[PDB]
Amino acid sequence: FLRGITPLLERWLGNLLSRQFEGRHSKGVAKTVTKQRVESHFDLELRAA
RNA sequence: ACUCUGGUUCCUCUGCAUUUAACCGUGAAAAUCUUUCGCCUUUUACUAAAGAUUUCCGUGCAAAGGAGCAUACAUUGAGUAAAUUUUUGGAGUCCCCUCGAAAGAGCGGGA
Ligand SMILES: [Mg+2]
Repeated sequence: FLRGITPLLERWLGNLLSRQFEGRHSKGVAKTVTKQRVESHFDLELRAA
């Protein structure tokens, strides 16, 4: 178990630490389109076209 | 006669471990993506199968450098040490006829 959880927590605790020290840069990351958000996204791209 | 090198043990770097039936691992994790099943008023954390990739705990060999211990020159690639029938301890010598200036050559002949 620990063999495989070691790199997973190394990444996760890295991400935890990095936003704890660097702050969270994530403003303007591309939000993806998902179940509820499809129908509003169709209306965006329709009205834009 | 030439150049070629001290044993061991350990550290670390570098390179290679794909023609896999199968196996660097007689052991066995986690993730991502794509798809298909089951949970479910959502997502996460999930179910349990396929396919494709990753990370992680490890493996082998070669080669180079260093560090500790006790100590030995040989030895690798290139290359050393029989008088009794079948070989290396003598069936060897000599003399006529032939062709040819020349010196050999005939299962030639003779002692
Ligand atoms: Mg919502």
